Amino acid sequence: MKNPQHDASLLSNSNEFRDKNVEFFASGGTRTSKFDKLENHPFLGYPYKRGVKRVIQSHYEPHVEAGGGEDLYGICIDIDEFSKTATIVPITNNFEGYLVAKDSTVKVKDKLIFNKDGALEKVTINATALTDAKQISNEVYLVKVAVFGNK
Amino acid sequence: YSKSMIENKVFSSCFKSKNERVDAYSFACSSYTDKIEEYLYDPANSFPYKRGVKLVPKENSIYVEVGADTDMYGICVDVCEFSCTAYVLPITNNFEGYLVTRNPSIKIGEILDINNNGVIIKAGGGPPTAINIYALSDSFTINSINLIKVAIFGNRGLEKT
Amino acid sequence: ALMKNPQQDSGLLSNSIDFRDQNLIFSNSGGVCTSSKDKIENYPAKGYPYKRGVKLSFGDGTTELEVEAGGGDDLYGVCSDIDEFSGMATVIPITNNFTGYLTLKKDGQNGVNPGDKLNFNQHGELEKVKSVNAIALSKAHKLTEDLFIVLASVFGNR
Repeated sequence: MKNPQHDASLLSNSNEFRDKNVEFFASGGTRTSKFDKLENHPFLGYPYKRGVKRVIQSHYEPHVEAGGGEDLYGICIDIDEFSKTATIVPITNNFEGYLVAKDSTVKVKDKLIFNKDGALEKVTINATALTDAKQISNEVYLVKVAVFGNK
Repeated sequence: YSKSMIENKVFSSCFKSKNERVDAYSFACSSYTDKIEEYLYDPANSFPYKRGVKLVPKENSIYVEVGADTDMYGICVDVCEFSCTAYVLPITNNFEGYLVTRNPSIKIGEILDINNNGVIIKAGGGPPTAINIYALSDSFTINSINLIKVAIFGNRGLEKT
Repeated sequence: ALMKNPQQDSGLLSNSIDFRDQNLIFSNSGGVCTSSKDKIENYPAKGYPYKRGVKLSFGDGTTELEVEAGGGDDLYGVCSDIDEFSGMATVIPITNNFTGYLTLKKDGQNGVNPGDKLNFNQHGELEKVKSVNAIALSKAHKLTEDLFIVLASVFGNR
């Protein structure tokens, strides 16, 4: 989850101001402009920090889920669990931030493609990696990228 | 034709399904930070309202004329007939709204393409599509002009079939 | 040439009596018709990418990335202004359409006419025609024997 709410018994020492931002709970983007277009959409699963595709079908309005390829629609940069809604940056808008990488093979200067699970994998091209993949926890790898569209 | 289109002898007769009007507000979901541009259009060649348009630089001014997806500059969302001015949302911006189609039977979720007349058609016609267009609703006829709710988000990487 | 403003001074006072054909100067930064809703970025400048297409350029890793003149399959945006004191380049992302005066390749510049499709070369210069949608909106204008500028509209990727 984006913010796993767990109670603690001791305070965690947090004084160093470096290597503090690469975390799974840091939503949004590293650099954001006031004129960035944002859309909230109903979602299924957990597409947080992943490429999202718009799925269209009691009939319901279209929702979004993790995906990519020819069906890529945007990027989910923030999520709200109570409302079950996800803030999405459309693919027509450039973005800079940390996204989910398939594995640790991704390095700097690497051109990346959103796979069927919304994860960034090495090689149409969509983004250019800026840093190496870092393991946040278990198999979760986060990579800083500069999304620019589709080739 | 026109958008406003007239004195009536009597008034025309729930909240549901009242948006099915030719002169309805094009943007189903609007957003500030959407870029809107003004251009001139030919007042006798083709009426660009709710159609995909292309830039034609003429010897006196840059006009917008109905065009295909291959050379599309954007979508004409509104027209001021008094000044014959067309308002264009560039293709670089997202769009979700009602556009003119020529097929009266289009289902929801189908892939769509803009033809030479700036008209929504089914993407299975054969021309390789270059834009991501999806039908968000079934096509409806206003009695006659056919309209459909579509979502347009940027160009397609590799042209499809 | 290598500076947005004329490097040398001038020995005359401008007449400032006419209003036609006064925007052909090289120092005319920014776009000709600009929207208030335009996303604008800045980056450290490597070289002089002024009024040229820019691409991302990296280093060993000790320093942050910067932008240099370029194009083709690595195009990232268009540089419209540069602050020389800070060495910062104003960059308009390719996802945001642009309309303004850009540097034109001095090769077949006479053949360029309004309505001619253009594309970016490896040096960030516009050249007559692939993957970037650019349309010339005027004819080439000569500022220096090797410097030609043309009014063009860039509206995304093909």
